[PDB]
Amino acid sequence: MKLNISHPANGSQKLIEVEDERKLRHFYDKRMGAEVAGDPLGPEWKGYILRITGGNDKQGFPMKQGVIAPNRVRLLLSEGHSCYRPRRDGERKRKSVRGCIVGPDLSVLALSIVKQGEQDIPGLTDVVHPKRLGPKRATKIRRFFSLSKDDDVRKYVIRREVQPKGEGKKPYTKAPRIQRLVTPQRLQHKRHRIALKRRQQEKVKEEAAEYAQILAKRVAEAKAQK
Amino acid sequence: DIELQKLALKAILTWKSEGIKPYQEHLEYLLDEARFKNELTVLFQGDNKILPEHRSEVIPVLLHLLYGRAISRKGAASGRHGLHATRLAIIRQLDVEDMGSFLDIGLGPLRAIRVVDEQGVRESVFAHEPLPPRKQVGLLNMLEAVINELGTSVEPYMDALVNSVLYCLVNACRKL
Amino acid sequence: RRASKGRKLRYTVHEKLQNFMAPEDRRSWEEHAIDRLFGTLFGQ
Amino acid sequence: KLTNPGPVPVYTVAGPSTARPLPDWLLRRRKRSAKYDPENLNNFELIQEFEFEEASNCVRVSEDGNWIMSTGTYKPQFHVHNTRELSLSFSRHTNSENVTFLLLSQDYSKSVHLQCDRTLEFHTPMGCHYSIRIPRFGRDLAYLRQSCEVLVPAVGLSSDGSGYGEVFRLDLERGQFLRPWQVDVGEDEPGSGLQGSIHAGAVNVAAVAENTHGLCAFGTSIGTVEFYDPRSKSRVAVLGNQDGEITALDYSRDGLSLALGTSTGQIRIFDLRNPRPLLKKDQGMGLPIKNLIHLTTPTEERKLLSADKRIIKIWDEQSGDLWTSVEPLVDLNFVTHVPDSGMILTANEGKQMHCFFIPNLGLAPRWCHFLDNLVHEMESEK
Amino acid sequence: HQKRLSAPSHWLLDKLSGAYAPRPSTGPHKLRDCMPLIVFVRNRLKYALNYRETKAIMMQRLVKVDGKVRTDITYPAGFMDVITIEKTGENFRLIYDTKGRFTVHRITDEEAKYKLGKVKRVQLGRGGVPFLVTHDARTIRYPDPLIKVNDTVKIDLETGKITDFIKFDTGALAMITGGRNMGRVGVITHRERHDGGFGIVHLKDALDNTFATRESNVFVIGSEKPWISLPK
Amino acid sequence: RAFLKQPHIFLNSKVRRWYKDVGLGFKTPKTAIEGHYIDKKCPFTGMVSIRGRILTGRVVSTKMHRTIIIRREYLHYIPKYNRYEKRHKNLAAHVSPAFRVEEGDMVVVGQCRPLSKTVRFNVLRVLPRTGKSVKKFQKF
Amino acid sequence: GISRDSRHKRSHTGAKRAFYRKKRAFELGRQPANTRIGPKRIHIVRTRGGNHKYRALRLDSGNFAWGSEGCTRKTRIIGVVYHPSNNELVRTNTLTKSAVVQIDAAPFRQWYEAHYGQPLGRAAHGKVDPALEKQFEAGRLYAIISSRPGQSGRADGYILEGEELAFYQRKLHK
RNA sequence: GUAUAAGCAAUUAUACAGCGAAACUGCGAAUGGCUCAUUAAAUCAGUUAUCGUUUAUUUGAUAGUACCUUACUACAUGGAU
RNA sequence: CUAUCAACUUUCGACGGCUGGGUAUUGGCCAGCCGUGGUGACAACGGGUAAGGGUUAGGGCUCGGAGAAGGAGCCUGAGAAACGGCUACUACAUCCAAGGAAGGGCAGGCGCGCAAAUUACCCAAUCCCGACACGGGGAGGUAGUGACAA
Repeated sequence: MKLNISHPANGSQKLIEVEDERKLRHFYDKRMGAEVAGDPLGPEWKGYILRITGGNDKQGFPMKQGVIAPNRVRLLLSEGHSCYRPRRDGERKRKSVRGCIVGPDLSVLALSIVKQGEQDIPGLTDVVHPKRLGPKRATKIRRFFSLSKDDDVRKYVIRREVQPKGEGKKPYTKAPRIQRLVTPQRLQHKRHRIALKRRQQEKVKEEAAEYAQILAKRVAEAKAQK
Repeated sequence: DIELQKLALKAILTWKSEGIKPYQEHLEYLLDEARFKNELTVLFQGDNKILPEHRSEVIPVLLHLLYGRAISRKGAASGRHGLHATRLAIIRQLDVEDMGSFLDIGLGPLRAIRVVDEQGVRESVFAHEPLPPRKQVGLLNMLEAVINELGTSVEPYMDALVNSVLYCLVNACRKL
Repeated sequence: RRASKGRKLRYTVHEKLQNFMAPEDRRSWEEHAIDRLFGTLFGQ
Repeated sequence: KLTNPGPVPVYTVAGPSTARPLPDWLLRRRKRSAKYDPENLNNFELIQEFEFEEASNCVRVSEDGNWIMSTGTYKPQFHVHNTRELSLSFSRHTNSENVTFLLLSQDYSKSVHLQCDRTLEFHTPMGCHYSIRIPRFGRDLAYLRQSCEVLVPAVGLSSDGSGYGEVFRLDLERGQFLRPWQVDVGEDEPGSGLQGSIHAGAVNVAAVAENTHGLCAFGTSIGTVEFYDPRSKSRVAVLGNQDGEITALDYSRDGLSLALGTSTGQIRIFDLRNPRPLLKKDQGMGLPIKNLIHLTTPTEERKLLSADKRIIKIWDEQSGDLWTSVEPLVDLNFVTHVPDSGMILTANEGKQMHCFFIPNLGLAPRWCHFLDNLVHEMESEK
Repeated sequence: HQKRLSAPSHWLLDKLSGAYAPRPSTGPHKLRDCMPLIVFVRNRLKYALNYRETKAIMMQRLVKVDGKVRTDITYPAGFMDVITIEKTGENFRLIYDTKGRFTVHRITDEEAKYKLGKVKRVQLGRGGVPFLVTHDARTIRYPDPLIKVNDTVKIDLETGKITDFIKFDTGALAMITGGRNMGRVGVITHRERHDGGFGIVHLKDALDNTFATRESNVFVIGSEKPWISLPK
Repeated sequence: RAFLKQPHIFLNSKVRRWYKDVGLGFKTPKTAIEGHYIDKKCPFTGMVSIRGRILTGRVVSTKMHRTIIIRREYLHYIPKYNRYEKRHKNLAAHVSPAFRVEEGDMVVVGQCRPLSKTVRFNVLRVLPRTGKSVKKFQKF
Repeated sequence: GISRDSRHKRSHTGAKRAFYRKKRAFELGRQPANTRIGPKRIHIVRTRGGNHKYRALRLDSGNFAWGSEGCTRKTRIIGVVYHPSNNELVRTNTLTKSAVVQIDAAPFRQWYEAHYGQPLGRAAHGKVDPALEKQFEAGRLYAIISSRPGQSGRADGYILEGEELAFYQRKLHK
């Protein structure tokens, strides 16, 4: 039963081969999401606690959160559920999955370190993995960087450097096109919008007044006929 | 502010009391901004009316929440159906002793005001303003709704109502 | 007649409704106790 | 999954959390739009798609115990769940809101239901054999099994002959409507339509023993219980003048004691030979009681009461004391226990059809094994 | 995707446009009473040759119908819609003839500036304002209060303003837009009510030929006053 | 049954009767004007309007609740005989309690929205004659 | 199963025709909705043209018009008392169109005592029919439902008054 | 409409800019056509009506709706994939 | 076309009216309530299966139910009960490490052991569908065979 160990804070992960079901025995009959200490696992794992988040048993079936059958079971998955992507829209498909009950017939267990211990897993917690992309919209950049009102996200955005082809040319920077950034063109867009509103209401006021004097004119002519 | 309302109501429910205990679902459903009219009409004239035993324990928090939902400008649409029908609904469903405690909540500084003395006028009162005119507009619309829904039950509340509305009218005509 | 839409019991055999279930006799009593009890109800 | 009382804990493992839930559309908009953080550990459901989004009417469990059939009201359907596969097997629509359904086979392979448009519908896996309209409106359903015959009680008084009242009984090896059994309901207005009057004129409940002698018991709206003997096809007894309408009727495992109930909310446990009530309990408030069944915690015998005040009361029989009371927080329209032990599947008004687990009554059934470990975890957490 | 023969026989196609024929798109004019823009360009005017050529011409802002640029190929332009082409600077108008076929006329800007449209109906719009429905599916808000059903309106085509109106009148000259006597310019002499549906007018020519056409098909052009330049 | 009513006229006020004319050169009868009878399928009391075809005929079976059966006779040309042949057609029309029904009379009916499987017409003006039974034949 | 086509019925002359075709989509008629009293349960149904109509299955409150004086109020619904179609519906407490039902009187009495002044149900313009006064003294009025609860999603109707009021009292006593 | 492809191709004031795979978003597939027990004024054809209904797309116009006790305030909006 | 079809309907309500439900809407279309019908020797009803209209010298031209292995239910969408999908039953068939997984039509050849018209090319023009001048089209044209004739 190999364990896919993931440190979500540091953003790292590693598969670990595990023999000795006598060592693994504390995992049995534990639901997905249950907190379990790693002190029974290894002497390096002193002071750690980890949650489980699923896995795959033999014959390769996923493990869906929220099913109490310990064996392999046969659900009917709709669109927005796990362990299924819809082929077409509005599709409900019957698929077989393994219930949340961690039994002996599993093959990989997805485990996530939530509180570390005093010792360090060598390939897991020492290695940091950054986030791939920084924030793009202006307000989220502002919340990320704690900037003031005068502090210019245009010059405080994240930059990334690459090298192009052409036999080692100059390095080349890249910037993520800040979305929620107010520009004079946005200002003129809103201004032209309300200008269209007031111009239309001005037009209907003018035409209503002219129809008022034309109806007074035609009623006066009809009464002069009468 | 509806978020501050939610946190405040969570604090009042942290005050674990047998009076508030059977009504916490009605409180949170009054507070959820998609259930207001239905939660109101299930609160009043429903099977689970306010029991008169701990009514003196539940009515103040319920009335402050009703004032918050009648003062809210965020979720309101326009027109009379925008917030005016809401105030009319709250005052129509309210009760008269509850209305007295509510107008005590509504008149902030003007609760203990005296417009007339043993002598005629109190120019020392009128040449000092305790309220901004925006709050005066809100108070006065609120009280017009209160009177229009009250009718003849105004009798135990005159000595506050006439003081409030006369102070507003005379400060207005002095501003004229 | 006032009764067409099922309002009178048309005692007519139904083709599909003919042979659904066989009678399975499930009674734990030897029927002598039961009809002696039907004799010795409240009335006797 | 929660725990309501102290002494004998009840566990609502599946069921609605709120009394007035919003539209499911607005709930989905909120869940996919705003930030949420739910109690992901103890929040789940045990059977996928155990709801109907409007209300529910009736649940039964098969004799084999592998099939759960349950009807719901909008796009009026019945779902069938293969409880070994822990999911929805299929879901079939109908033309009106189901009143009462009864299974025939040990599996779901044949079902029947009395259905609101005065109909009896017969369902196979292959489809739906043609319905038969009954003349007068229905109230419940029973099936003589030793001699296959489905019989329905009806409201109002008969057309011609006498003015007693009727239980339409049609056989399945014969096919025809044999004869309505003549059961007196009460006096009606002579100026009236053929479908009775609005105040009274109703037969309500039928119940038949399937292992003992099987006295066909009927219950009528003037508070009057009658008893018909099969193989004789005639009236045997009339007893029990009560103040409430007779709405509760079920026999015991031995075949002697009856437990019937009055819509004021009063249960009387009778013997078939002693006209004095063996036990009497008035309970709850004036809301009418709905259902009652005997059941044995395998040492001791106990009794269910189901009434729409969100009240289900498990009473004792050998003593009469109240063992446990449960408040289902919403309306409820039907109750059933699994034949194993411990779990009460309850059909309600809310979206989610809710089941209770009593650890002190029995174990978790043979298809949710880990429910015992879940109550175990609740005792860990508390 | 009808055949060339099953296409209406008054927007003409010769014996070489293939077995098919375009169908008009959805627009103001009716299906049977339409001339599509590609057929107007390459079959009647022959300012192009091919579907792709007409696609390119209509794709660049070069063909203007009723004062507005039209992009798509099969925009319907049925009846009395001015077609301004600026690179030739010509304006074309669609009338019928005595036989009942589309006839194109060349006009300059002075008479090309305005349109003459028949009033379909009149009602009160939202807000309590009277509005006016032409047969061009044009809605004019705030009209002259005398313009009833089956009137005719001279329309500015630049501001859409009601420049003038002509009244349904016995003793007026008209043009027919339907029926078995379609396209016979003559004078209205008589109206017959026949209350209960399908009122008739009796319309003779300028040269002593009487016939019965229905008001729906009748299209008032002017008492004498041929406000549009009919072909001579 | 419930209480019958015209759809939107306020009765119990402490401070009328609406009836519209069909037009087409028709006059509402006085029993339709003042008679307190009420029915939804009457063109002068209900909301049913008459438009389209206007037909005539002779009633044959007045013994029915406010619906008559009309025999429509006409002359059918068969080419094989090159002769005209009599053909009777059986219509129906909703009869108002405003008029005085007579069997054998001449009745003018008008096309309305379909009120029943057969009832497609409303009666407008009866003309009283001395029409006889089935044995009478005439084109009308 | 449910449809609106007329192929299965007999001819106008009393003939049976095969006329065997398939049930298409525009003769679709959906299943009925027994609108009962409970918390608000409304299922949305999209129909042709993408219109929305609100099938109301469980309803508690609706509004009722006391428009004789010119007011209307949203009140609760206790339970049906009579129905012209089905006594089974009267039994099962269903709300349809033209359904007479006793409603709560408290907002109406509130509006009355607020507007005119005199207490009711405990000058010359504030006057009540005595039967309506008895309804107010009991505190449970007789109103009618005239909104279609199935195809509009709301129970609204006018209060009963005068001739219809006395007619329905007599019908209730029948 | 959404590009930080760790994609190319560049500089003369550096959020983004040219081209742009993948992906999200919007549209589209009420047919082009195949088979076979047939439909005997019900379909169908003329002839009307919709004051008994629906309609994406088309083109035309189109929407006056603030303040209303947060104030000892708020003023570059959120969260997900 | 027929009386070797004179009675038919009420045997899925047959004709009404009232009340509602559902439908986009009217409607016995359906649920209650009551009334008594409605059709027919002027040819109902049944039976037979052999299932035309318009464009007018002419011929030509144009237009014209049920199912996608079988019942049953559901889903999107302005428009479908799409057969496009799913769900359960039934009838088949395939892969496998025997735990499991996906799937169902048309065209061609033989149909004696002895026989005879292409498995062709392109959307080039007319026409259609799309964010859209550029993408995609099983209508359309181009080509090849022929002593059956002519």
